[PDB]
Amino acid sequence: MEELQDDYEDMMEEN
Repeated sequence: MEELQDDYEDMMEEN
């Protein structure tokens, strides 16, 4: 329900 899941912090963003 959040965006921020579990193989996630804000450095999956780019590719």
